[PDB]
Amino acid sequence: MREIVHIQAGQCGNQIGAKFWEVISDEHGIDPTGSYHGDSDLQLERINVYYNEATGNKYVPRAILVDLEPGTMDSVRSGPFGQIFRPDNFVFGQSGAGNNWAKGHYTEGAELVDSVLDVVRKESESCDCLQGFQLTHSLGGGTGSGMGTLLISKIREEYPDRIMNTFSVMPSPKVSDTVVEPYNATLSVHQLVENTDETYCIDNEALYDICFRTLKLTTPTYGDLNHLVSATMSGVTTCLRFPGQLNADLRKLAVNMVPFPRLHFFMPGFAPLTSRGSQQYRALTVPELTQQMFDSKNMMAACDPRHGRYLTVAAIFRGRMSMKEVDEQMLNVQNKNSSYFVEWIPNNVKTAVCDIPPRGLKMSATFIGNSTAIQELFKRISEQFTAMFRRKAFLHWYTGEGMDEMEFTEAESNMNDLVSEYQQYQDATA
Amino acid sequence: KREHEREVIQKAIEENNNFIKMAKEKLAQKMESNKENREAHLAAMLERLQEKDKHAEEVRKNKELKEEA
Ligand SMILES: CC[C@H](C)[C@@H]([C@@H](CC(=O)N1CCC[C@H]1[C@H](OC)[C@@H](C)C(=O)N[C@H](C)[C@@H](O)c1ccccc1)OC)N(C)C(=O)[C@@H](NC(=O)[C@@H](NC)C(C)C)C(C)C
Ligand SMILES: Nc1nc2c(ncn2[C@@H]2O[C@H](COP(=O)(O)OP(=O)(O)O)[C@@H](O)[C@H]2O)c(=O)[nH]1
Ligand SMILES: [Mg+2]
Repeated sequence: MREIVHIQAGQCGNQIGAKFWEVISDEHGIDPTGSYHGDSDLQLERINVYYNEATGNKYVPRAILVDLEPGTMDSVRSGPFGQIFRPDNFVFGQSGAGNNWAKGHYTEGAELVDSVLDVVRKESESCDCLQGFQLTHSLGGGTGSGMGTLLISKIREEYPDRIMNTFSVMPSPKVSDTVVEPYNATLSVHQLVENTDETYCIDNEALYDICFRTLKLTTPTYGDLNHLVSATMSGVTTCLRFPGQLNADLRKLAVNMVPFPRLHFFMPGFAPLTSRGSQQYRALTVPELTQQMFDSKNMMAACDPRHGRYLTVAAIFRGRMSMKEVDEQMLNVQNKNSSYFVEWIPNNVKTAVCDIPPRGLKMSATFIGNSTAIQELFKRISEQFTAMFRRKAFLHWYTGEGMDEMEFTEAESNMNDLVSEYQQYQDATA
Repeated sequence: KREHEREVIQKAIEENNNFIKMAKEKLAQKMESNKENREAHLAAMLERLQEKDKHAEEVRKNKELKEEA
């Protein structure tokens, strides 16, 4: 009974957050009404990590839904799994954040944040032994990015010894034409470097390219993008949710994955890559899972892992398979590409196997990499940031909310420092 | 960080208030200046017309003076 409290903020945050709860509710045999109807005891053994129990043996997600406008949450409450959420855990404003980090962090979000913290507190108080928090949000908008990071900082102040974990969706001009997203994202990364323990870098650039190139979807939708995100979120939380040895709680994961406190940005990967309703009939072999899960084309961050080195890796295999073959194949990846794993962290790849496959697959594998190649992502954002900032373009939207240019300069400098620190360990020898 | 957050939102308020204040003062200045200028232009016009009236009085005074002689 090591509870996690889940928060989802802004449009993107609530969209992928709601999909996460649909996907893992089905895995745990919980229906849209909160009733359990599964066939395995494995489903319920750690159900309390993400669910509260009610009377009638109802299971309620330990989830808080936040937004500065009502639209997406109205959508969620009218979705399939809308009823499953605790009605008092819907916390929303009317003003919106207008894709503006300053509105989310300093003005509009500040008016709403105490209400949110009140709900967070009610959930935390109910916990036998709270582990920490997970937040879903995008970095490119205003609410998830600005108010999301505001929340992270306030939660850290009230719960300074708990783990803070985020699923953070990075903007890409391949998916959004909103010009200020690199500003919002850079301001947010500055916050994440300081205040989270673990951040999964979910890159819309990678998501779009997987859909277009690999899944051959000529007009990718957010539904298609979020299908990849919810598969990934299911895979990377598997060790938290089912009986197991490795990375079985947020703190043990962090101690295995984070060798230096600022370098806590992870590149997730998944195999097999599927589109919604592709419904494929051949299971992958263990060698296939292993090859594909490490492939650049299967990464959810648009970074070439061959351009960097792995500091640490977690791999999670799901389904009925030979654990002997899993061990053999995992050893083969490392022994065949040993130069890509830093030699000064011995045995830095850990493997978990869970018997329960995700819905629709017999076999799957999820990859979590702490790779120095993630610098490519931050460099991409930094270049977009500087192209505008050198001319102070669009800054009036932010200074109108009380921000000074100095705050932008500090955020930029901190992210460029982060990039340089990755490069440092990339070039480091034993 | 909390002190900074407070400073940012008070800065936003102060700048909004100062904008209103200066708009308000600029307008009152402009309206007063316009009022005084237009009134001065009318006053000058009337002043000239009143000098015509005076002149006309002299003309008739002049005629009366000429008459008995
Ligand atoms: C590549 C950028 C996104 C992904 C696509 C997508 C938006 C979308 O999926 N949208 C707009 C909310 C509705 C949603 C979809 O309908 C189209 C529904 C079916 C959906 O996927 N709904 C999912 C299941 C739902 O959970 C959901 C998720 C997020 C938001 C709302 C609802 O429509 C093709 N967009 C804007 C586009 O393709 C637009 N094109 C562009 O913006 C181009 N630049 C002009 C580039 C960036 C691609 C065209 C519409 C002009
Ligand atoms: N992958 C994904 N990205 C999204 C979704 N909705 C919005 N985004 C992205 O999130 C960014 C805009 O932030 P959004 O969450 O809409 O703003 P907020 O409501 O102010 O937090 C852009 O980069 C969008 O492409 C979604 O459902 N899925
Ligand atoms: Mg939006």
